[PDB]
Amino acid sequence: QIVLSQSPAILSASPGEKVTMTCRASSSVSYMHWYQQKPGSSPKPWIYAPSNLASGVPARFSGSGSGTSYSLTISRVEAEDAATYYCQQWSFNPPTFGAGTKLELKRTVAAPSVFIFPPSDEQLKSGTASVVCLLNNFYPREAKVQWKVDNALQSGNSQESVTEQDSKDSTYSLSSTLTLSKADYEKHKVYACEVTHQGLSSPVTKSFNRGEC
Amino acid sequence: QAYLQQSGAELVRPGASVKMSCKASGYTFTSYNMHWVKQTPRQGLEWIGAIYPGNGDTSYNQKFKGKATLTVDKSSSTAYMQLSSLTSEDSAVYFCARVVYYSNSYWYFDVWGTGTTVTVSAASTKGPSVFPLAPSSKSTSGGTAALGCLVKDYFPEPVTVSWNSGALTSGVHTFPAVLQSSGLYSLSSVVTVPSSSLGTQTYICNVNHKPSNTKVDKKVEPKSCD
Amino acid sequence: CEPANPSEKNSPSTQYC
Repeated sequence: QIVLSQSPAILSASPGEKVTMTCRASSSVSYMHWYQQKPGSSPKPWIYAPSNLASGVPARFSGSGSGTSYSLTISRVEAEDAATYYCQQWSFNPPTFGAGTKLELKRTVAAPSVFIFPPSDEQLKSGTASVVCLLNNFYPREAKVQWKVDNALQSGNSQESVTEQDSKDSTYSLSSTLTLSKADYEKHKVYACEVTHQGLSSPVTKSFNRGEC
Repeated sequence: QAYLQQSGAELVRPGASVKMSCKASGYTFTSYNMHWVKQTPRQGLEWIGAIYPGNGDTSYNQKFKGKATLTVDKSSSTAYMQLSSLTSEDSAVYFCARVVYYSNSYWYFDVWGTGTTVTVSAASTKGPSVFPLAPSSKSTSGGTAALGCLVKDYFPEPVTVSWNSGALTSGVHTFPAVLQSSGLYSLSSVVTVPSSSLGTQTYICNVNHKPSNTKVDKKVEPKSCD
Repeated sequence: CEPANPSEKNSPSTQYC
């Protein structure tokens, strides 16, 4: 078993930049292979034989190397290139894959659009209250969301979810969801969500009073 | 036209057994040989084995011994993998793949299956509740309202949220599910729309949780917060 | 030494191995 190791783990790349990832092997390998994988779908044949491009792959993708040292390289980075790239060898049985190089696109700074959503009336009937804060199409990923309940900061009662880097723009979206018992929820008035992000000229608070609409 | 279709997703119980399909079309089955790759957040992509449907000849990765056999059918153009004695170590996506020993000068994974996600646990199937995330004033900025659907307390993965019935795809974000304290999953699917539309255009989110066999369609009714 | 493609498993180089 040849252990294949990739560098870097995360490649930050601005649009239009020339970047390069490397695949290193435990022993000599005859040829190198590369896949592009976007979360949710199967790995896509990208490079077959260190040099050759699988069908469909743009010629901005280039590839090189011999012995144990190989390099996939993108001459001008594009938005749709955001994916994880895995190298793979056939030489030694069993065929083994790199741990992958994740290409992250460093687009310009975009501030999220921020929205808060009160618990629906149907959920309250069921005895639970979920308030959700939405941060839309922002870059970079680093975003800080902070729940205030009647001005008291909250902790331990929310979970965040982040989408993957978008194909067209290079933004993320995130949801922070606060869960309270129907009873605890009615013990308070002001439910507020406060976002800090590099694109916002200042931290933003979206709030509401319970039962106003 | 050379598709490699695989089964969607499976719930398996701890220390049980599972057979997953991998059917082929667009090429002579027996003239190419079939592989099986495991994917997990950790340990990444791991080859498991292969089989040549010209006879049923195999080959097995040591790491998956006593748990990964590759049987092959009659001319239903299909390969199979059975996993046995499943621990929560086996929760994974399982790809099947086809090899052409020659595209230029090397053996090479040409086309891939969609991947069968396996969840190992003894927990009972459960259908989600669907709650509206209502658009209003708090959802409007520069003539765009956000709205959504909260898909709550279900097990196992996955669900699928389409809006209006695939008629609304632009600007949709279906968030990855997150495991709650309860052992049950939750997600939100949101979308942005012209706020001038809210009053004329109807927004319905179609929720399908195949495991529990439950479909729900929720009309997301806007609110008037002036 | 078994090849990865069991189509190559016959005896093209496995026999010699």
